[PDB]
Amino acid sequence: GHIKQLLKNKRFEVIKALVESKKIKQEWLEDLYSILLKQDTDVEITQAKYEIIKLLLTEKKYLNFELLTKTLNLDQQTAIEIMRNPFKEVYFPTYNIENPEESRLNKALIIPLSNQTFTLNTFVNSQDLETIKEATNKNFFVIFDNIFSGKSYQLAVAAGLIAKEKEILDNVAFTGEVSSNGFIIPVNHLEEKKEITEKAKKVLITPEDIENLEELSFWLNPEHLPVIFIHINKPELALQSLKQMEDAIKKDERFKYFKLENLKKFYRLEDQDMYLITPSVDFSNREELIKILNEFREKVSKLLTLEGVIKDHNKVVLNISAGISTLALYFGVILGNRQASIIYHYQKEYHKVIDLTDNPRKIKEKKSEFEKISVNKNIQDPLMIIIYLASHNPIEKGLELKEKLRAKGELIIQSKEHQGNLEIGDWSDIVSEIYTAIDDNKQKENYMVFSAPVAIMLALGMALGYFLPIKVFHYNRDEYIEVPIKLNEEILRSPF
Repeated sequence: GHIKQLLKNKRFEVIKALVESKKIKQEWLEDLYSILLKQDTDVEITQAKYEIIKLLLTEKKYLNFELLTKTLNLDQQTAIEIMRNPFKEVYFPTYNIENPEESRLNKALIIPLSNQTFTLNTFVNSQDLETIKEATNKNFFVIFDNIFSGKSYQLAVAAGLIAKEKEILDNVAFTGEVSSNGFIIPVNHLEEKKEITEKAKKVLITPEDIENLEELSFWLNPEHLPVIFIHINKPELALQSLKQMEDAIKKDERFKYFKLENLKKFYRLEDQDMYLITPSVDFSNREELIKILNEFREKVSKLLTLEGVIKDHNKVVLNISAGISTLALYFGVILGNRQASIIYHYQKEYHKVIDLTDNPRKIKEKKSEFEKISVNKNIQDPLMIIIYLASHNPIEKGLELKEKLRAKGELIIQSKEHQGNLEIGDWSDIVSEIYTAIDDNKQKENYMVFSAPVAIMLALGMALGYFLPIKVFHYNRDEYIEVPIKLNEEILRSPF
């Protein structure tokens, strides 16, 4: 036949190019399958094998069990799994010291199997694949698109076996060896491999980033992937604050493997994707505020979708804090109360105060008897809401604003058996009781001032939503000024 004639003349490049054209007759298949058994004596044979396999897996009209079982001597079940199980392609760079011109970012094609591990590349040591099998507890088939020395591919192959989605493997390469117990073993020429990988517009993961497969699975197969959004006032504290948020996240046993640099590499985030800096906010300027809220919308949207790599949005945990309580209220309204999130209160460091990962409704759940707050009220239609949960006592200026606005009603909320600054702890019950007092007493029109930690007003905004007719007044050092965005405006509708 045609392939048989091309074979007798060892024109493997012509066979590969013809396979890449996907114009193959069925009478050619038997001779094409026989290529897979030939010795990998030169790179053109190995690359022909790779394209032949990739053709069979992507155009399954060429996938044939007779040839798989009769030519490759595969048992039936291994044959069946080759043609049904989805494959994963992973990238790994190699550096040749003698011939640096043949250094390359290579590919490994991996298919999970039940009870057999093998490769079609004759230059590969079988014991090196058994190590991957033991570390992952998974049998597999693997084939490579290049001839190379060493076993620095083991991390990439382990990644292809562990990753549930292929999207995370499109932009990330790996170098490193794997031990039988799943530990990542150092490799050489990390700097040359880094250049090779970035020339191909990918990011390289090395043994200096990942220590074992459990850590790798934390990023490739996340159950609760932590992302960060912090609002801050000073730009010179941006990077340091991200590190402090990283410190607080790592104190959680569920996130002991979290590293800022690994979140950035695996999910293609930069520092600015995780912060919002406002050096000075004029809360009387509507267009200036809308600009900030638009940036918050764009940043949180990227953090919760992550370019589609994450399929279930419930697997992402938003670790969030802010630096102005008035702004945090509007952030909370837009963020909504259906996202897995953890709210932190900053005081020398980031303190977890409200964990919404198990139940995002807990900041909205009403209780018959207030345990955390005291409520004094005289409910009339123009209702003034005053929240007193910090050292500054806003009640007097709030009642003076009430009389200036001709408001007839007042709802005064303050801490129960506590004075001034709230003790750091679980603040979810405080928020739910505030929400209960507002939801049970809200009127046709309402005004609201507040002296409360940033984390309290963030959660309160998430609880209230954009449903309530509340005009917010911001404390500008010495006086209350109306924020020119009503809490029920359509621009505050949560998109998440």
